[PDB]
Amino acid sequence: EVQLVESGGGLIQPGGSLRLSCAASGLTVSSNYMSWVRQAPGKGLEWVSVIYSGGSTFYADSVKGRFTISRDNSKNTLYLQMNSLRAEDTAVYYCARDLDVYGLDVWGQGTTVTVSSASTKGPSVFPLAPSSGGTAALGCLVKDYFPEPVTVSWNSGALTSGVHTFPAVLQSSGLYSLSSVVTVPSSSLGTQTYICNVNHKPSNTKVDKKVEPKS
Amino acid sequence: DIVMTQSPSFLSASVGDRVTITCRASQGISSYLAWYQQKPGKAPKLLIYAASTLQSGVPSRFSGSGSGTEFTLTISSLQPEDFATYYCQQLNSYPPKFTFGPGTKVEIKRTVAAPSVFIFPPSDEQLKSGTASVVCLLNNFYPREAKVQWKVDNALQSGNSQESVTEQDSKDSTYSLSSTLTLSKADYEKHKVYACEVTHQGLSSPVTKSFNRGE
Amino acid sequence: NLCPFGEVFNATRFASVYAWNRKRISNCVADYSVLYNSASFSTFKCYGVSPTKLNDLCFTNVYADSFVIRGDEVRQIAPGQTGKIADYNYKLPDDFTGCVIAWNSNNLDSKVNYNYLYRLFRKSNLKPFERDISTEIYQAGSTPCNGVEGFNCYFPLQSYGFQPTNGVGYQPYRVVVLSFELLHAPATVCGPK
Ligand SMILES: *[C@@H]1O[C@H](CO)[C@@H](O)[C@H](O)[C@H]1NC(C)=O
Repeated sequence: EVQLVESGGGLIQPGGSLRLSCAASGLTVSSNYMSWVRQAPGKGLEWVSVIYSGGSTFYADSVKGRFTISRDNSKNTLYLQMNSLRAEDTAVYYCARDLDVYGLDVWGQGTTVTVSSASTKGPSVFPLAPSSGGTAALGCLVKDYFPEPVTVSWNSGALTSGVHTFPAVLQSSGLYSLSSVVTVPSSSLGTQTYICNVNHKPSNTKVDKKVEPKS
Repeated sequence: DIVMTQSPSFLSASVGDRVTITCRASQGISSYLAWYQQKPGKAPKLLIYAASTLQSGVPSRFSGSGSGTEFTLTISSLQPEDFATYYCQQLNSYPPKFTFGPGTKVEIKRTVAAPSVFIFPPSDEQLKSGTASVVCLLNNFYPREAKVQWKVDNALQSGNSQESVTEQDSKDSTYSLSSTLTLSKADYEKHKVYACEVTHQGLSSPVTKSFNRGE
Repeated sequence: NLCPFGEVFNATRFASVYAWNRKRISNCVADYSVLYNSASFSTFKCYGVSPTKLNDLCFTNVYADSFVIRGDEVRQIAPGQTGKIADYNYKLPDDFTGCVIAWNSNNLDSKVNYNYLYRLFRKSNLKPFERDISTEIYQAGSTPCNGVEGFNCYFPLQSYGFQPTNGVGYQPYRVVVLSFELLHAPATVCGPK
């Protein structure tokens, strides 16, 4: 029961607001330094805000004047109201318990906050042709979709050996692109059908892409 | 400015090794440091506070040492659980309450393996939409460090390609890196020879996989 | 009958900020030119009064509050400031009338690992000029601590890790907060003139 469960994260346009809630169990938030720490995807941990036991609140300059940390003593809950969100605030926000030098001993599971002016769009699936000795590689480029995630399988799941589905990369258009490759015997290029299944539930899209060899 | 720096960025060791992760404060923080462990997806977990004290519930093989500007986190005998990323944080770092380090990712060590290099020209399908993405795939290599230089008519390209590296594979502990060089179909037709040059520890020479546009 | 600012500023041992020492200055003629004029101070900010004009100005009572914080906390010794010190160690009123004098003391309070304390945890902010010296094991959780340290139960004081190599923000700073009292009583502290 010594837990921190946050929610309220999600996908919002820039300028829009969003409120992170953090229900605490096993400790009292009003009797603690309760801090919000964010971590951009693939980046480090950034201190966002903190609320003292006495009630004084502090914020990082990066969120000063836009964010507001608060608490509900009744609900033993910590709150981060994020007004006029900017795309830079896109991160996983962890509700943690600050203990100045005793460290952030108890962390929440973390809630993802994606702030982007990129409208949710389905991925375009393009083939990555094998052509060319030994064993040859083929694949699927899952380009220009928003937001994460996108799940890729092969032959409706019947091909897992040698499959590498790369982490998505955020393009300059605000949309993600993702490589999914698989290595297979060259002799299979004339016999086995290789269809990659791309699923993007946010955009309600499913794509089954045949991967045919080149000349 | 007070900056925390972690070295190495990526560290490779095997189960049972004594591993040491160095953290460097640009100026003295005497003992105001904590050490955290984070795995992909899961929240940070506090391991060390006051630079030496071990958090309750943390394995005794973890130790924190160092005071002032240079700190170490030491695992006497690396376990399978200890493969994760490790962050050193600065307690009471006035302007932000906490300043975290860049992070040290501990990785499974294995024999050097050269990358299997493949190049995939843009699909006619993507070219029908005005875009051309050439994908270069480095499959099943070790270590993580691999340099991928795009050449377009032998001109080294920069700022139109993006790289993505898979997590260390669970079976053979190798890495795969895809690099997507994206440019307009117009610009794509403005050039002929598209090549991917791969420098790596396992290759005695940079491996260049190339194709002429329209062959 | 000169006021003993010497045994306040030039005192060998300063006090930890949680238990900030207060010296009652009375029945003497303080000269504040020795302070505002002479000595090298990292901070000499005066509120509701100008350091030059006290040399002929009487007060019924002057309170010299001395303590040690670190560089990044000297800014919290001011009206309307928040943080560890201003909330849990030494709070100044918003209508504060007096001077806050601070100077670096790295060569005095940093050896090799001198230990000044400061209050980490407190259930509410300190009232102005309040001095909490209780070492009650602070209750962070719902279960009472009953004077034994543990998880969710922390000793409310912690030692400044004052070590010579520290950054300027981490190095110790000695702070003397002269507060001047406008009481409806006979004046006991005056300027030399
Ligand atoms: C502390 O000693 C120095 C030594 O010259 C002196 O100048 C200064 O006035 C003294 N401090 C006070 C408050 O008198």
